[PDB]
Amino acid sequence: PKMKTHKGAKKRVKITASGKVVAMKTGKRHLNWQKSGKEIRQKGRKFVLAKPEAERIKLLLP
Amino acid sequence: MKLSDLRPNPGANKRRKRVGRGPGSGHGKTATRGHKGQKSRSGGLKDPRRFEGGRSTTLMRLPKRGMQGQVPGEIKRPRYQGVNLKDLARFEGEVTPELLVRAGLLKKGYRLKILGEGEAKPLKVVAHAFSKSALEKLKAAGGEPVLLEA
Amino acid sequence: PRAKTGVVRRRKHKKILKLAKGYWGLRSKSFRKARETLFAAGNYAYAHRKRRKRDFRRLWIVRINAACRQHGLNYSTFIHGLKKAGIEVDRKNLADLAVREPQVFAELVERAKAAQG
Amino acid sequence: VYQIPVLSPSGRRELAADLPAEINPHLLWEVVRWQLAKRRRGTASTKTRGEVAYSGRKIWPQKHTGRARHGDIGAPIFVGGGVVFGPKPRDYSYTLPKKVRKKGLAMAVADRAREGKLLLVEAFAGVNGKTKEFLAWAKEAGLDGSESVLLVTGNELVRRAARNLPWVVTLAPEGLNVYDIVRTERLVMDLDAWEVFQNRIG
RNA sequence: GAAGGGGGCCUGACUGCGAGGCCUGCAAGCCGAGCAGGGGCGAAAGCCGGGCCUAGUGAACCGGUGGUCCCGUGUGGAAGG
RNA sequence: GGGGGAUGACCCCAGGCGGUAGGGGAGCGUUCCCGAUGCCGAUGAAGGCCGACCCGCGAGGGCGGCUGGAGGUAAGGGAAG
RNA sequence: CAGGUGGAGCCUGGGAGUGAGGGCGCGAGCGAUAACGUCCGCGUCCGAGCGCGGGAACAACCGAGACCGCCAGCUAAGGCC
RNA sequence: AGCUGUUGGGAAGCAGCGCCAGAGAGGGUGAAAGCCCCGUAGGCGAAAGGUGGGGGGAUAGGUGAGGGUACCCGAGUACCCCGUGGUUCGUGGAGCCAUGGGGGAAUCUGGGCGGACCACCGCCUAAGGCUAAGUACUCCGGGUGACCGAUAGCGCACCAGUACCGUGAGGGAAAGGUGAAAAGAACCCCGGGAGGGGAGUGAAAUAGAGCCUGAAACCGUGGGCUUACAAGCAGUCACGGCCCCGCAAGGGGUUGUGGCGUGCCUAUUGAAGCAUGAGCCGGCGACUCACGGUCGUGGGCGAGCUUAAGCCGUUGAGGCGGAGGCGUAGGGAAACCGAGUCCGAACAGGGCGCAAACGGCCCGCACGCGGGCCGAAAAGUCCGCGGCCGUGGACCCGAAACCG
RNA sequence: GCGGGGGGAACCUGGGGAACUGAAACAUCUCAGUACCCAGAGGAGAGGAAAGAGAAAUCGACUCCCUGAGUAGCGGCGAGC
Ligand SMILES: [Mg+2]
Ligand SMILES: [Mg+2]
Ligand SMILES: [Mg+2]
Ligand SMILES: [Mg+2]
Ligand SMILES: [Mg+2]
Ligand SMILES: [Mg+2]
Ligand SMILES: [Mg+2]
Ligand SMILES: [Mg+2]
Ligand SMILES: [Mg+2]
Ligand SMILES: [Mg+2]
Ligand SMILES: [Mg+2]
Ligand SMILES: [Mg+2]
Ligand SMILES: [Mg+2]
Ligand SMILES: [Mg+2]
Ligand SMILES: [Mg+2]
Ligand SMILES: [Mg+2]
Ligand SMILES: [Mg+2]
Ligand SMILES: [Mg+2]
Ligand SMILES: [Mg+2]
Ligand SMILES: [Mg+2]
Ligand SMILES: [Mg+2]
Ligand SMILES: [Mg+2]
Ligand SMILES: [Mg+2]
Ligand SMILES: [Mg+2]
Ligand SMILES: [Mg+2]
Ligand SMILES: [Mg+2]
Ligand SMILES: [Mg+2]
Ligand SMILES: [Mg+2]
Ligand SMILES: [Mg+2]
Ligand SMILES: [Mg+2]
Ligand SMILES: [Mg+2]
Ligand SMILES: [Mg+2]
Ligand SMILES: [Mg+2]
Ligand SMILES: [Mg+2]
Ligand SMILES: [Mg+2]
Ligand SMILES: [Mg+2]
Ligand SMILES: [Mg+2]
Ligand SMILES: [Mg+2]
Ligand SMILES: [Mg+2]
Ligand SMILES: [Mg+2]
Ligand SMILES: [Mg+2]
Ligand SMILES: [Mg+2]
Ligand SMILES: [Mg+2]
Ligand SMILES: [Mg+2]
Ligand SMILES: [Mg+2]
Ligand SMILES: [Mg+2]
Ligand SMILES: [Mg+2]
Ligand SMILES: [Mg+2]
Ligand SMILES: [Mg+2]
Ligand SMILES: [Mg+2]
Ligand SMILES: [Mg+2]
Ligand SMILES: [Mg+2]
Ligand SMILES: [Mg+2]
Ligand SMILES: [Mg+2]
Ligand SMILES: [Mg+2]
Ligand SMILES: [Mg+2]
Ligand SMILES: [Mg+2]
Ligand SMILES: [Mg+2]
Ligand SMILES: [Mg+2]
Ligand SMILES: [Mg+2]
Ligand SMILES: [Mg+2]
Ligand SMILES: [Mg+2]
Ligand SMILES: [Mg+2]
Ligand SMILES: [Mg+2]
Ligand SMILES: [Mg+2]
Ligand SMILES: [Mg+2]
Ligand SMILES: [Mg+2]
Ligand SMILES: [Mg+2]
Ligand SMILES: [Mg+2]
Ligand SMILES: [Mg+2]
Ligand SMILES: [Mg+2]
Ligand SMILES: [Mg+2]
Ligand SMILES: [Mg+2]
Ligand SMILES: [Mg+2]
Ligand SMILES: [Mg+2]
Ligand SMILES: [Mg+2]
Ligand SMILES: [Mg+2]
Ligand SMILES: [Mg+2]
Ligand SMILES: [Mg+2]
Ligand SMILES: [Mg+2]
Ligand SMILES: [Mg+2]
Ligand SMILES: [Mg+2]
Ligand SMILES: [Mg+2]
Ligand SMILES: [Mg+2]
Ligand SMILES: [Mg+2]
Ligand SMILES: [Mg+2]
Ligand SMILES: [Mg+2]
Ligand SMILES: [Mg+2]
Ligand SMILES: [Mg+2]
Ligand SMILES: [Mg+2]
Ligand SMILES: [Mg+2]
Ligand SMILES: [Mg+2]
Ligand SMILES: [Mg+2]
Ligand SMILES: [Mg+2]
Ligand SMILES: [Mg+2]
Ligand SMILES: [Mg+2]
Ligand SMILES: [Mg+2]
Ligand SMILES: [Mg+2]
Ligand SMILES: [Mg+2]
Ligand SMILES: [Mg+2]
Ligand SMILES: [Mg+2]
Ligand SMILES: [Mg+2]
Ligand SMILES: [Mg+2]
Ligand SMILES: [Mg+2]
Ligand SMILES: [Mg+2]
Ligand SMILES: [Mg+2]
Ligand SMILES: [Mg+2]
Ligand SMILES: [Mg+2]
Ligand SMILES: [Mg+2]
Ligand SMILES: [Mg+2]
Ligand SMILES: [Mg+2]
Ligand SMILES: [Mg+2]
Ligand SMILES: [Mg+2]
Ligand SMILES: [Mg+2]
Ligand SMILES: [Mg+2]
Ligand SMILES: [Mg+2]
Ligand SMILES: [Mg+2]
Ligand SMILES: [Mg+2]
Ligand SMILES: [Mg+2]
Ligand SMILES: [Mg+2]
Ligand SMILES: [Mg+2]
Ligand SMILES: [Mg+2]
Ligand SMILES: [Mg+2]
Repeated sequence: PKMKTHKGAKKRVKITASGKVVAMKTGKRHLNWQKSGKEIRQKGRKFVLAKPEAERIKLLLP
Repeated sequence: MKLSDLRPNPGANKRRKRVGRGPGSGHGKTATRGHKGQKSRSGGLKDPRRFEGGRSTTLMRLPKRGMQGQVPGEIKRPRYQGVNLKDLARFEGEVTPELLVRAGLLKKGYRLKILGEGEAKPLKVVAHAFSKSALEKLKAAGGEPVLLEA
Repeated sequence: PRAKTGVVRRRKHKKILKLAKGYWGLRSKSFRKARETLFAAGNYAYAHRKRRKRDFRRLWIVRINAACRQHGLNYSTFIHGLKKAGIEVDRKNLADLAVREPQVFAELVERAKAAQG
Repeated sequence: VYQIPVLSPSGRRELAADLPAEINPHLLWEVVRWQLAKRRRGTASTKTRGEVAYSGRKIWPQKHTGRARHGDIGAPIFVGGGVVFGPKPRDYSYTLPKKVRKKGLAMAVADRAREGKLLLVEAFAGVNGKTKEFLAWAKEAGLDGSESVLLVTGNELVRRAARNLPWVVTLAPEGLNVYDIVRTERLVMDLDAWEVFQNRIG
């Protein structure tokens, strides 16, 4: 039957129209951190596959 | 013609990898699954677009954001669909959002916003909204109302 | 539609058992041992083909070396004589020449004995 | 193709028609595929190890009997067991694009026209359906049954007249299909039919 | 020829970014000139986005707390994000 | 691959051509459908048993003889227990 | 920067399989300057070349990369009572 | 609507000259038949029982306006709280519907609801009941099949849920075919019978009832070549002998000696391996299908492409149907803006985005200009085919076990 | 006096109601209100004539198909639903 589009792929990523996938960056609990960590802090264009996985996981339509 | 002469093109009904079957059919014995363990098993593997072997997956280590919705669900607010100028050139007429869907642009439960790309035309253009750019571009050649009702 | 084996397998088997005619015991009568035996006959045939070529030359050589030892020399020298003497026309195949045409061989010996010294 | 013979009592006066100049024998074959597919009954079935009569009992302990190792006798490895992957009821129909059927309809007529095999006729007079009556008009119109004929007309009476001929297949016009055109050596229509045929394409 | 020791003024252990690269299976880790804001020390050139450097650490999820513009299920609020 | 300019199946010339996992490519064959209100068939279907013969690189296809006694089913395409 | 047209190279995509390796040489560690031992490095062969020749016999040592055919020639290793 | 002749055991074959067809579907008949039989197209038919959703008729039932009164408008009910279930809602901001427990109202100015709650604005009138049709199914009858054809198809084509096995629940098979017609072999012979030999029947009797075809393993009789000083994965290459076929040359058979030679599969670094599996032969036996997806490919149409259910229509006739879906714009958590947008104080920078392709002809100084006509291509999208993936038993077979 | 009782392939409603399995372990979650057991109904059964929907001054009983849509949401925010 219809494929089910995994929820949280959908809640963590976005497929940037034409054609690939973009996520946030990674750190959520930190005192002593350079003030880069307001760097990134921004969205991150995931590698590959990692994007072909994802993508194929959320489809019909993205 | 004749039913004997019909036939398809050289692409077109390729047909078909099935083995299985012989040695030096290619594809014999292990039937291309290659010996092995799990993948060659009948249930096969665990869904590669996700499973990583038991480490935490590459998705699912990314954080998430922001608003995912809560329980009574999606909120009812008027949606707009932008259509361009370059797009609506061919129309000499009244150009109402009604008419526009009939063309194959403007979808259905969407309000109209004309915008941007293209050059305007001395046309009456009825719609819900105009961009900064499109209002102007229009105001040079022709002229247009704004739609609010119901 | 369903395509059951029917006639196919009996044919394929018959083909091979036919090839196996004359083979010992089951190797002629059982499609499996027939087929197994045949793999073996197949590679021997191929291999023995290349080696029939060896098997024959090595016969020719013993025969030359035999005949011209009557005339008091090595096959070893004989060929060298014939190499120098320009007489590279070979042989070793002919060698009936040593058997059927003794004198023509003898002449060939002497053309050989006298070359490059 | 363009210039197509009409038969009136008046005369042999000839008609011109739009009718595309290139036929696409692949396209053609595609509609025929489809025609023959959707008409498929798809009634072939078989029983899986699950659907077979016998019990689920394990036939033997599975260690120490010295025999091989087994489940139920409904297992496909058993003579008399389930079938693996054989046929179940299914629907061979698909949906051809409609424009492909128009094109294909048009082209197949075109192909008969391009051969001079297509004929339009007015009014018959081999009506009052009797195959003896038809078989007369047929002769007079140059159809001896040396070539198979597809007869398209809305006249119930002429249709039932030709029906029983071994060399005639017969159709209402609203039922014009390409498979039927291609099977038959010559196409024959009346002008009522040619109209609705023209009103179908385009 | 300071990165060592002493003293004086100081809080750049800034905010908004970041060319281009090191590394690297991914995700991470790393260095970074330069522009803008407002500063510090300096006569200036200049330096300053912690510490001679390489360890002092923990993805996501769930939740806390403070703030803000954002959404608020007929509407205004509010609940909750 | 290069020429020959027949547009190949065709002729020259030069190369390459061990192989498991595996990728790619072309073929053969079995059942069924259209082709079939057809065509082959008791002057003998399918099937069986021989063959040192013909065609194919091969899977196979022919042909001949014997058996058999009522079926078989081209070219070209479709579908699979 | 030059030679190098190669079953070379780069880019995008489709399909894999593999993730038990082994011997030998050389370089180390572990071991006892033991192991057909174990663990890395660089190379090779077996793997997949248990096809051919040499080594009595013998995956991996020497020779050598088997498209088919020949009752033709020259060689390699190793040999010539 | 059909006869004759002909081969033949048999005509329906072949031949001659005919004929019917609203019937050339199909099955029979000694082989292959529109016209011999049974049918088919087209028609027809119920005294009796069933039905009767259609037509008709009856009966039941139904049918007002303004004012005034404030009488009635479903109780252990609503409502609130506790405990739970239902919903996509797993305690969540958790309403709605239901209700085991406790408390427990009102009758239009009454009550419930629009997702905690409050206001406002709406929706609806709970605590009584019934209601065709459109829908599910298939013991049953019928019709069709790119359904099976006796290891298949139901477990059962046959006196099968039987034999048989189990205390029982329960399990559960094998097993079809002489011939056109029994004409099913009188009689004689051997023999206790069985069986066979003659005879006879038959087109045929290695169609003789243990009967169509009659494969293979297996057993046997006869013939040819061969073998008792050789030793081996049984073959192979060479020569020679003997036998056969052929004028010949050539070939088939067999094997004496010589050379060479470590079964098949599987699993492994590595197997002839003293590692797995296989007594042998026949037959059964394992990469499918649906719906999604993703690529490729063959075509259709291209700023568009395409229909789903369903409606009409049909010797296996197709048509209609535009709800919908993908596409045509993106950025942003969102408000929102938009060829941009997001972070930002920034018109710094950066992230993610946006940019018609050809030929050729009309033309603004000339051969491209640029717009534009003509149209080869194409975004895209549709269908087919193929690879792969996702979900499903998802290549087949196999547990120990778990639950009812 | 009238009725009930029991049977029926599947289909239907109602009372009750699992586990293996999935989560590559496992408790919530899944499998699944499935299997199954029980009562009852019929040729169907259920449902049904708004104390509805839910944003439009909107729609009008119920059932069934297509679609909305794998959307809104739900979710050890996992698997998945
Ligand atoms: Mg945070
Ligand atoms: Mg969508
Ligand atoms: Mg093969
Ligand atoms: Mg292959
Ligand atoms: Mg292979
Ligand atoms: Mg594979
Ligand atoms: Mg295996
Ligand atoms: Mg594998
Ligand atoms: Mg392994
Ligand atoms: Mg598995
Ligand atoms: Mg772990
Ligand atoms: Mg976060
Ligand atoms: Mg959302
Ligand atoms: Mg088979
Ligand atoms: Mg040699
Ligand atoms: Mg020489
Ligand atoms: Mg069928
Ligand atoms: Mg079962
Ligand atoms: Mg059991
Ligand atoms: Mg045993
Ligand atoms: Mg069965
Ligand atoms: Mg200081
Ligand atoms: Mg960078
Ligand atoms: Mg500054
Ligand atoms: Mg978790
Ligand atoms: Mg949070
Ligand atoms: Mg801001
Ligand atoms: Mg607000
Ligand atoms: Mg509300
Ligand atoms: Mg509100
Ligand atoms: Mg060559
Ligand atoms: Mg090769
Ligand atoms: Mg006869
Ligand atoms: Mg057949
Ligand atoms: Mg025959
Ligand atoms: Mg056929
Ligand atoms: Mg099979
Ligand atoms: Mg260079
Ligand atoms: Mg390479
Ligand atoms: Mg690749
Ligand atoms: Mg390893
Ligand atoms: Mg290695
Ligand atoms: Mg190693
Ligand atoms: Mg050395
Ligand atoms: Mg070792
Ligand atoms: Mg060692
Ligand atoms: Mg090595
Ligand atoms: Mg291996
Ligand atoms: Mg070797
Ligand atoms: Mg190699
Ligand atoms: Mg060996
Ligand atoms: Mg050796
Ligand atoms: Mg080679
Ligand atoms: Mg030497
Ligand atoms: Mg006669
Ligand atoms: Mg006759
Ligand atoms: Mg004939
Ligand atoms: Mg018949
Ligand atoms: Mg005939
Ligand atoms: Mg007949
Ligand atoms: Mg009748
Ligand atoms: Mg009152
Ligand atoms: Mg309430
Ligand atoms: Mg709940
Ligand atoms: Mg709840
Ligand atoms: Mg929870
Ligand atoms: Mg409320
Ligand atoms: Mg209430
Ligand atoms: Mg409401
Ligand atoms: Mg309401
Ligand atoms: Mg009430
Ligand atoms: Mg009521
Ligand atoms: Mg009812
Ligand atoms: Mg029935
Ligand atoms: Mg069949
Ligand atoms: Mg049987
Ligand atoms: Mg059976
Ligand atoms: Mg049989
Ligand atoms: Mg059975
Ligand atoms: Mg008993
Ligand atoms: Mg007789
Ligand atoms: Mg007899
Ligand atoms: Mg016989
Ligand atoms: Mg017989
Ligand atoms: Mg018979
Ligand atoms: Mg018999
Ligand atoms: Mg004998
Ligand atoms: Mg001796
Ligand atoms: Mg002897
Ligand atoms: Mg012995
Ligand atoms: Mg020998
Ligand atoms: Mg095998
Ligand atoms: Mg093993
Ligand atoms: Mg092992
Ligand atoms: Mg081992
Ligand atoms: Mg042994
Ligand atoms: Mg053992
Ligand atoms: Mg063994
Ligand atoms: Mg083992
Ligand atoms: Mg094995
Ligand atoms: Mg077998
Ligand atoms: Mg698919
Ligand atoms: Mg596909
Ligand atoms: Mg496609
Ligand atoms: Mg119909
Ligand atoms: Mg900017
Ligand atoms: Mg930008
Ligand atoms: Mg940019
Ligand atoms: Mg095009
Ligand atoms: Mg296309
Ligand atoms: Mg009852
Ligand atoms: Mg009852
Ligand atoms: Mg229930
Ligand atoms: Mg459980
Ligand atoms: Mg468990
Ligand atoms: Mg589990
Ligand atoms: Mg598991
Ligand atoms: Mg466990
Ligand atoms: Mg549930
Ligand atoms: Mg009842
Ligand atoms: Mg009812
Ligand atoms: Mg009711
Ligand atoms: Mg559920």
